[PDB]
Amino acid sequence: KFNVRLLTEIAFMAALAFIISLIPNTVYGWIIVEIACIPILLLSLRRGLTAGLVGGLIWGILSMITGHAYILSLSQAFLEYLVAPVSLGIAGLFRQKTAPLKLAPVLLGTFVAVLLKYFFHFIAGIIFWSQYAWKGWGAVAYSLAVNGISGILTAIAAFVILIIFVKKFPKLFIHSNY
Ligand SMILES: CCCCCCCCCO[C@@H]1O[C@H](CO)[C@@H](O)[C@H](O)[C@H]1O
Ligand SMILES: CCCCCCCCCO[C@@H]1O[C@H](CO)[C@@H](O)[C@H](O)[C@H]1O
Ligand SMILES: CCCCCCCCCO[C@@H]1O[C@H](CO)[C@@H](O)[C@H](O)[C@H]1O
Ligand SMILES: Cc1ncc(Cc2csc(C=O)c2C)c(N)n1
Repeated sequence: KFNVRLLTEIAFMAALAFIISLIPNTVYGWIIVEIACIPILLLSLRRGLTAGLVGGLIWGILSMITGHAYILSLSQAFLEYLVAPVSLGIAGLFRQKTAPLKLAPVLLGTFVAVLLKYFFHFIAGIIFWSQYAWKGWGAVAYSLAVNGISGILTAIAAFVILIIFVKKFPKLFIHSNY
């Protein structure tokens, strides 16, 4: 019914995030453009918070069980491959249920959710990845740069794609019965 439709959409966007995560996205070392965020963001914005959290969760789990996650420790895996991708669901708080679709909430929702995801990577960068800190850099400054810049680039890409979607396919962002 409504729920079968909702569950299928969650599953498809999680599998799509995963499939897109296979596209090489490295800019320089762990500075990356995470375009794989976008189907979770779209899902969160169309179907709301809970749907998005769960899509994030399923994507994280696929990353791990398929071997495509970089795992250093249990707690680090939990932080970066469960919490971080789930955290994209916060975009669901900016869902629009009624037309016309406004651009500003799409962009606010995306910004806040990518920010929150890369805030957890930033925290992880400090805790788990400091042995890789560039010559002359403190851990915090190194994680801030790497994850600050990845966050920004990820949001740029998420904005380019979702802006195109808002202008050419606005109904993607408004769930409709019927
Ligand atoms: C499924 C819900 C949450 C549980 C997540 C389970 C995924 C655990 C996967 O572990 C990792 O798998 C890699 C190869 O599979 C190994 O190379 C790696 O050493 C190991 O750490
Ligand atoms: C609720 C589950 C959260 C995700 C599950 C994570 C399981 C992956 C655990 O990987 C292993 O953890 C050890 C540290 O404890 C590392 O020494 C080891 O290298 C690593 O391979
Ligand atoms: C030192 C040679 C390596 C490159 C030199 C320029 C980049 C060095 C990073 O500077 C950063 O500036 C902050 C205060 O200035 C510190 O809090 C931070 O820990 C530090 O890492
Ligand atoms: C310095 C630093 N290097 C690597 C990672 C790990 C990482 C960055 S983005 C991302 C998306 O999955 C992961 C696993 C980190 N947090 N900080």
